[PDB]
Amino acid sequence: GIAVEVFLTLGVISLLENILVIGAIVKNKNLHSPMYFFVCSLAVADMLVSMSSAWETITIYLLNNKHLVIADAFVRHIDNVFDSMICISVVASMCSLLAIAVDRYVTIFYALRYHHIMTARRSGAIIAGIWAFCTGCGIVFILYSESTYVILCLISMFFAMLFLLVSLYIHMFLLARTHVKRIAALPGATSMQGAVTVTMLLGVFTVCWAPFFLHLTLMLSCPQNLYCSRFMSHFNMYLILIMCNSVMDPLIYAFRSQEMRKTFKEIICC
Amino acid sequence: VQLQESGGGLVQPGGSLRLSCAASGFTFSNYKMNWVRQAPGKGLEWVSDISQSGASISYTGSVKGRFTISRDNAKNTLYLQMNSLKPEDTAVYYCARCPAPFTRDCFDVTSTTYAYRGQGTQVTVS
Amino acid sequence: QARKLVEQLKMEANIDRIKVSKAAADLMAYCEAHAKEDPLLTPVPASENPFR
Amino acid sequence: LDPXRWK
Amino acid sequence: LSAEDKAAVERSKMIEKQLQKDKQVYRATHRLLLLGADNSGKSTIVKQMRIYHTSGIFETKFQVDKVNFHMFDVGAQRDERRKWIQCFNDVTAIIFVVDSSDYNRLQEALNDFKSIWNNRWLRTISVILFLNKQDLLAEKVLAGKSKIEDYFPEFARYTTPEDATPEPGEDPRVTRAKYFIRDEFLRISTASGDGRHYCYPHFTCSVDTENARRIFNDCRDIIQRMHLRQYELL
Amino acid sequence: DQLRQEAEQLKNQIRDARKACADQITNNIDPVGRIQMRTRRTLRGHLAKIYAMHWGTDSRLLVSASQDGKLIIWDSYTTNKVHAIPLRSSWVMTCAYAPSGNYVACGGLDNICSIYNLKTREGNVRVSRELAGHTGYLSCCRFLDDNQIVTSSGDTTCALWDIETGQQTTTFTGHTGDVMSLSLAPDTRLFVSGACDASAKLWDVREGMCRQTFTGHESDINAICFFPNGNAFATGSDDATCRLFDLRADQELMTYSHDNIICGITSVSFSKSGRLLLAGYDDFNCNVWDALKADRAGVLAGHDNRVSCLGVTDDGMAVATGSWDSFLKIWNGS
Ligand SMILES: [Ca+2]
Repeated sequence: GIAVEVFLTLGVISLLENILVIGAIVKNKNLHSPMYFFVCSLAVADMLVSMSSAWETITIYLLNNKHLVIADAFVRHIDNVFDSMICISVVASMCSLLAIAVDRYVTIFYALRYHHIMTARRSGAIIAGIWAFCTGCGIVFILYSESTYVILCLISMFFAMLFLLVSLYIHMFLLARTHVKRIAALPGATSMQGAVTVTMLLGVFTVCWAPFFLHLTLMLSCPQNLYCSRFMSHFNMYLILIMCNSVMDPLIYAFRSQEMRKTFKEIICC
Repeated sequence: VQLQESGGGLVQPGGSLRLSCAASGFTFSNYKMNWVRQAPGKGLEWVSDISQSGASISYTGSVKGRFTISRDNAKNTLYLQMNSLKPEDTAVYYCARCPAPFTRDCFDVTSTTYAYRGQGTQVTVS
Repeated sequence: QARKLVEQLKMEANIDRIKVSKAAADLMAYCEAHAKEDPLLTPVPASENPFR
Repeated sequence: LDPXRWK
Repeated sequence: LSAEDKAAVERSKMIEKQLQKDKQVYRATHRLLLLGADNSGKSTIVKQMRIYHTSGIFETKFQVDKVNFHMFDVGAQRDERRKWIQCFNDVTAIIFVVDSSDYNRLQEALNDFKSIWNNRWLRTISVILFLNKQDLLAEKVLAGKSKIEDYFPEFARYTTPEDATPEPGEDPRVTRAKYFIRDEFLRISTASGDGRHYCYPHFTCSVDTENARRIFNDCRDIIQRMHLRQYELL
Repeated sequence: DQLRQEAEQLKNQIRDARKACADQITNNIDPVGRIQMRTRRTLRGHLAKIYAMHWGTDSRLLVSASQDGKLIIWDSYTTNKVHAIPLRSSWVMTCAYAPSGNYVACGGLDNICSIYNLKTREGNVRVSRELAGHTGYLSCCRFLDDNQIVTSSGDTTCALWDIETGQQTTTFTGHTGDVMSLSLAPDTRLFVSGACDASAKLWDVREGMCRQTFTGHESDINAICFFPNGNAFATGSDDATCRLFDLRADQELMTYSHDNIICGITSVSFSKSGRLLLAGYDDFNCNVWDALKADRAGVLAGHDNRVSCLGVTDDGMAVATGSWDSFLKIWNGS
């Protein structure tokens, strides 16, 4: 295509890191806390998003061009399969991300009772339940498209999950501020690090699929409007941002803790 | 390992003294060093402290400003210059190393027995 | 404690001492012998190595 | 066979 | 495949089941290293929260809000401690008791805290402090004898800190001396490391209750600060 | 003064005699070459830092001690956990495996040495004898036989006991600092103990007095072991060095250290041939040294924390290694 590579390089880029984020969870022994299991589930769902979207794009480029011929009835079914994989992957990515946020919030606010609340077996159970529910949703959402209820659910999920991802990190940052105001009042001795961290985590999750879900909710709010139509006309780069998240999330979750970096450099040695 | 402390004697109040401690059997430069004194009828109390290469210097409160401490790692000899004495300074003075090199804390210099400490020099104030 | 230290030191000093070269030769000889049997200086084939 | 869904 | 190997794997499986059951209870308990001096009331501190329920170590298992702390006081050991304190590399906190109402041997209490703070195997370990026997300090400064400036020359040019919160009906000179003593240890604490560990000073008397909640809360803060720092959120 | 003068004169005479008989530019001995060491098994199940581990006599069983308060008998062949004894105090610092395999001894900060009979097979393992009598922490317990243990302590004294009666038999009181490790000689009659003061002393369990005194270190001695023949022993000290003392020369022969290495040595062991001195270090990885040529021979990396335990087998096939990472690692040569 004229700019087909924008759906490919990003996907290929997801190869170079989302595999490693998985590999770094099953190669270091002490990275078997619930949080890093949720990180691995996130990486799996991000790889699925990238691959499924890239393969749909390659199929579309082939069919609409003159490189392949195929019956339309089978095209509709391969379309539904690609779409269902994408939707499964997207909902799993969002659920894994919220699971990381909830694990951190519980680890801090229930700091002493944490091990009597969450073990690695319970984390495996949560991952299994998340992926089961996400596969079910990614099947139902595309076996029934074109229904305002399905888009309504796919928007309510993002809204009610952005709200929670924001609020957990706001409470975490306000606690860290109550701590830095106590460290500062020490004889012989800033929230900028916390503010930039909360900003990056809450903004990567927004600059990547606030636009796609805003497009979805505009398609059901003001489709007979030019203001909203000029917005919806950029669904191409909305998909591009959807893919860019699967590049950003490893950098802002698994490329920052020093243990992950250590096992990553151990991997790169080999 | 043997630390030999020189000097010592009886001096009228307000006098001066030089306490030279010679250390053998180890690289003197890598070890934080201390002066610990024991007064009659009392346990050993730490007095002065110098880091590996004179980077940091410290004293107990009753000694700040008066007495001074320096190193001679080239000569392998540590020095304490004594001036403006007080009747409470009549005690035995020990130059204490501390257990491990390259270390910013030192354990058990004040202990009843230390694995390698000087015999001590008696200083008396009239 | 002084008398005990003195008597221990005096029965320590009188101990006969063999040459340093003799001890070095002893260590060298015992290292040269018993060497081929050492499984880590010379690794053994994996058939007879319970740790594979 | 259109890109993504609900376009 | 064999019967003896079958039984071997069978009891190994049973043993690993027991080991996981033990891991659950081990990682949910918090181990405290209690330290102090002969004049510092470690014994009275131990036997005041004992209600929460030749040998070379004593273990007090106490429970505050079902967190199950195990505090390991050290008895019947030699005066040296450069070697057996490394066993407490992985403790939640070191509870350090001081008797800051003597002014003579307060200095090696300071060097003792400085040694605990500056030691590897304890660089990540937060030290709680209980400046014990505050009534002794109050009665020693109220009587007007044994002035601190005799033993600490910088107490003259020291002023009560702004953050200080004196209890009502309490003399200003006693709280000035108290906070000067506290700030000496705090000056040692906020001088080494980089956010890896923090000192948590308190003022305790001999008959002070609610002393266990202090280890509880400062352990909560230690764990929270460690997590917040690993999430790059602090 | 007179006693001090006599002691100084005796020390001067000893030093003069030792330096008089000091007769190494020797290319005859070949280098060992780079040692290839690969982890074959990694033993998992301990909950906290491994701080003590002792190999079995059959070279297949081993005992490991961990600060979670656990003594685990492992089968190093099939990685199966043979036994799991919960200790009475969790601050174990040493463990013993009786040369008959019938008993395991363990001790720690509780100043006592507990004995467990492995071969009962009625209920489970039980405590046979709690040998008390030390006033400091136990650093190294070892079995002479099924009824005699030698025991190091943090009260500066070693002690030879009798498990059946429950009381000490001999006491060894020549050390001034805390004793951190003792090694039984192959002849199983005299043992060598190293202390926090930079000294290591022999002890004959029959009489109970020092035979030799060994100095040359500059800080604490954390670990000691015998050369395969009862004619030498190596100490690993807290000033980041190892030293080899030979009894016949009664002096120093070889010191093992590097400008790179800055951390102390936590464990020392010898391979079956005595050519490979294995030393665990504070900077998280083991190092194998060549005993003869006094050079580097290899590294054992793979431990995330400080290496506490290092034991070669009786037949020399395996090299276990515990660490504060809570994992034991069986190593081997390819
Ligand atoms: Ca589609």
